[PDB]
Amino acid sequence: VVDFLKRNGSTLEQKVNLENPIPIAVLDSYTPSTNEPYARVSGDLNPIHVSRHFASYANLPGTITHGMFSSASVRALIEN
Amino acid sequence: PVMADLNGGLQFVPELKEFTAKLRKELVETSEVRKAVSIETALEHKVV
Repeated sequence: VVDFLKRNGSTLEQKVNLENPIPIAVLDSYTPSTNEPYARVSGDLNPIHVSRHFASYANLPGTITHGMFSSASVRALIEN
Repeated sequence: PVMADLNGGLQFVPELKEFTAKLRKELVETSEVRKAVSIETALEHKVV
């Protein structure tokens, strides 16, 4: 039912690209000292970002940040 | 001088022009729709 709509009809794409991209900013942020302050707020007590006997258990570079923190910071990096 | 109407009666079927132009306009529809429906069902049969 999509094939018969692929070649027979078009795609009503609501995303319309601008003619030329216009940059707004190139900024910098700082990952926190530790992941404990965020882990307590978000209720996400994920021991991959706080403990070390776990990030090393998962072959990770170390006690990584929270990815969700990294999302929220960059979003805050944008609203301003 | 004689005239010899060897015409089958085609002076009687009235308004023959589009009576003709309709008989063939239908023979392209019934031909092309079974061209398009046939190929897509064969194409339908290639995606399921």
